[PDB]
Amino acid sequence: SIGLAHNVTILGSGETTVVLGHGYGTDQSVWKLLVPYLVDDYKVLLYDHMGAGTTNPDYFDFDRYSSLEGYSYDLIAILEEFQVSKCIYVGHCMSSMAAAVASIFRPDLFHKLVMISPTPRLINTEEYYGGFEQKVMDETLRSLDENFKSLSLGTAPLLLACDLESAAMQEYCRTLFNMRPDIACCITRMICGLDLRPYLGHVTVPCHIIQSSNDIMVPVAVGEYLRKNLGGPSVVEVMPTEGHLPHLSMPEVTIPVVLRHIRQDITD
Repeated sequence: SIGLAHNVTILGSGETTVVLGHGYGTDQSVWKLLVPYLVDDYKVLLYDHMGAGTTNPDYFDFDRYSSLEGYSYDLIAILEEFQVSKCIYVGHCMSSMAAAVASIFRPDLFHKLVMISPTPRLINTEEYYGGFEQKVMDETLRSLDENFKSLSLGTAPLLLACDLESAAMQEYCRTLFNMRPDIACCITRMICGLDLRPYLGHVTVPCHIIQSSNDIMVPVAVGEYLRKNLGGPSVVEVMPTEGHLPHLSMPEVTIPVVLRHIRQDITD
């Protein structure tokens, strides 16, 4: 079953289901500090996206997972398998964008989207600043495969905004390097090539955008942009955190913020 292949875990109890979708380089273990604050009030569904190191490499389709849509379609199937409707979806980076795309096709499945550090496009254009220049990205990606570990280690302290020897770093690297190398490179290239901007106006479910004040992968203005271009109601909350995985590195600040967005609707 697709849910078995995605390591679906179900906990808690309640009329409303919260779905937790981890971001690049992590797995559902990233949510371990949030869960205790949900278990008494909600049913919670956790899953691993295909290609996480905890998933079977034989199920990784390099054609489907070279664009984000494959993840969105897979998300729908998982929610259907466990008969999940009008969920509160909480995602980090790519998973939040995957859910946003999914919600265009199946708005019935989503009550709201809570999005940690989302970005619809990394590469800069004349009109849009994503934080990365095409010609530099082209050089970096040309030698990505042979340099995956060294490039990833070398950048991770600034990506996470924490020291190379920190507990948060050790945890991130544990899951990042759990991915099979070819799979990791495929997912990395997919993220680097994202352009979800054409979808945004067609997203109508409520979106809660949670950002760090400084994130090398998400310029702070991307949050304000998300608000201006999403088709439904949205809220933007910039936190006094640094780093792209503030739920991992700064949970004392980030968990209370995430909880507020889960618990409090901006509609009805």
